[PDB]
Amino acid sequence: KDLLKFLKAQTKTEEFDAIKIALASPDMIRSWSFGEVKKPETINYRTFK
Amino acid sequence: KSDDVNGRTKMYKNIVDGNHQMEPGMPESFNVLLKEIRSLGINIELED
Amino acid sequence: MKQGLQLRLSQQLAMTPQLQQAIRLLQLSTLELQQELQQALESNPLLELPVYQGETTQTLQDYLMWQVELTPFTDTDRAIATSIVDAVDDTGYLTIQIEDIVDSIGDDEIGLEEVEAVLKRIQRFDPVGVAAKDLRDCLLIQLSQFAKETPWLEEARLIISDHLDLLANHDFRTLMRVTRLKEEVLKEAVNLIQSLDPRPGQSIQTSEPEYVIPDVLVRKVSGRWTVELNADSIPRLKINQQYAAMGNSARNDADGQFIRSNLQEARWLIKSLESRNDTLLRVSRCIVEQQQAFFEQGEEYMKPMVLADIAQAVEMHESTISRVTTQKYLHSPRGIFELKYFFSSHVNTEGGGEASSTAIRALVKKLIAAENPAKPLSDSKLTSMLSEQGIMVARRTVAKYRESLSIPPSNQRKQLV
DNA sequence: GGCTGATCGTGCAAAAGTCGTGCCAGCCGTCT
DNA sequence: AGACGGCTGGCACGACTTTTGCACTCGACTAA
Repeated sequence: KDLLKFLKAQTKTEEFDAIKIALASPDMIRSWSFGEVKKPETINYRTFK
Repeated sequence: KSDDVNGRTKMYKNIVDGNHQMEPGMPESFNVLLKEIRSLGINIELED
Repeated sequence: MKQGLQLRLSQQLAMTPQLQQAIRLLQLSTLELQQELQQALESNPLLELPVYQGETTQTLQDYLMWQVELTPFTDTDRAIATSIVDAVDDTGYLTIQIEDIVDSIGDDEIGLEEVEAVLKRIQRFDPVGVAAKDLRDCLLIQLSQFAKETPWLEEARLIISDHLDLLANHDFRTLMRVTRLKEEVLKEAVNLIQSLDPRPGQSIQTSEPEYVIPDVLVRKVSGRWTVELNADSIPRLKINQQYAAMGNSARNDADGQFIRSNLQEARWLIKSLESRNDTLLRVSRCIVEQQQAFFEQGEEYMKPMVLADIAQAVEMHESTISRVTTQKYLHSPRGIFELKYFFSSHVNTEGGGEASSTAIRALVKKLIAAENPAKPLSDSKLTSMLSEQGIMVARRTVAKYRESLSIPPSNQRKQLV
């Protein structure tokens, strides 16, 4: 990383034209996600992390 | 004058420099909407 | 029979061992206990908006970023400025070194001259001395910000240059000998240097409340002190009535056995939890009985307390008392303090008094606070104050308490009046 | 055999730690 | 300008605290 275009790459966009929508697939959903939640816990008040 | 975070500072700097050029970006509210749709079992994406 | 103290006979074993469930109950885990209970309830199946904050405070990181955007700089210069902004402490100092910054740049074209120029530009910012990482550097920048018309400016600059050590030790005589400055005229310059706003970046930090949830609440309104635990914080488990009403009706031996085992485990856990709650309430009542004397006597005259003394006030073993005292907090009108904070060592005093270490430290701190700034109280001089108190104490060991209160050395605490 | 199942079960103790208080070695501020 | 003086500060031995690592054999039989 040379860090000059690294910041520049943050500000980028596509044409975004002709958006569609259809049904979903579970494997696609896993692709969208990066991890799975497994506890109902949200936040700790002991350390606020 | 909207949620485009990258556009607000750009426009402010342009006005300070007297550029008067408008850079669109793409509103973050649309991103929120897209994430909400994806939160459902719904496939949606933006093509080219 | 008869009354006697013969020492040879038969006996039995001590208290029966392997009470792991009771051992866990004796220790207080607070929310961790709640998490363990949640895990067990997951294991045991027979147990049971439009308004948003919407705040985008800059925190001076966004302010610094806006200043960088609003300032004219090259792409390499802008990247260097952003990297510098990344390594900024909350107090307003640079966390990383200049050589560290250059290494993080990882550019052969990047040079120390460019880093110095950026730092000068970084110094050229509001507030002055941004990410200086050096008190003298930040102080020098702040002094350079002001005009030269003010008196004692060059002398203050000279002192900030290389005379910081004498001020650190408050070595006024040594500083006068070295710098050859005007006597007692340097006091005004010292005061002005004290009026330099150290850590100017501290204003960026915004206060955030510390959510402290007490366990026991005490009112003592019009006397009649009554210890009450936080009912909201009190855990409560429910038995699955629908599951309860399906055990006998089951025609499967395996299902019935599983239901019976789950019910027995849930009953044992509920009994353990109730026993722990009752023991905690009893311990709190006993402590409040002891603390009532302490509360009336006040923090300065707090009485010494022993773990065995409290264990006597209860019927359980002192091990249970120690386990319960762990992770124990309570709320009182005076304030909220840990249960273990009540206990303190007993210092032999004149007339045979036993003096609480914490109370002795508090009284010593109060006395030291009421001391002449020109002449700080000496540790040997503290023996005179202790004698005036009418209670014997350990002045030699009193330095340990003084350091515990983070009290600076009396010689180091000496300053011009 | 092979543990095998089970009333009923509110410390304890023992090595470990930790502090209380004093006790000696150095050090600078100083004035002879 | 070298020595008293109180500080400072760690090191030591007693003196209070403390945590964890600990479940027999039942009363069912169990018979080869």
